[PDB]
Amino acid sequence: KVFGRCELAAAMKRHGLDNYRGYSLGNWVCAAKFESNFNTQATNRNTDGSTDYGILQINSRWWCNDGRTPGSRNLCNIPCSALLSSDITASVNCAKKIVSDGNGMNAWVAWRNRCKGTDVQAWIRGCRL
Repeated sequence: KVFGRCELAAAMKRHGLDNYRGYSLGNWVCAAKFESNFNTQATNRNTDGSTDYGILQINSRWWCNDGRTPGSRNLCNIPCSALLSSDITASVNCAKKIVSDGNGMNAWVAWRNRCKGTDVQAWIRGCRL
């Protein structure tokens, strides 16, 4: 599914990512925007042979199992294909462990390079309240 901006902010809020580990909702929406363009089905291979999956481009190296990534830790105890669902529950549950692993949202290099430092609340503008 390709999420609308406000629609994904809604889902993310309801699934508890707003202020999760100190990161406001605009931060999570901005990172989904530049990781996946709000598309749950987005998959992108990395140069180390692991692949990134879904709305927040969660890596098969540490977090989810895809079978084709030697060394895979699968710390979210999940198949990577489950991160591609219409319902973002699993991607958010896994994201909560990644933001907590020590480097915050710097784990998302798209968030670190684009979003971090910027006006991220622009990403929840006009959205219902």
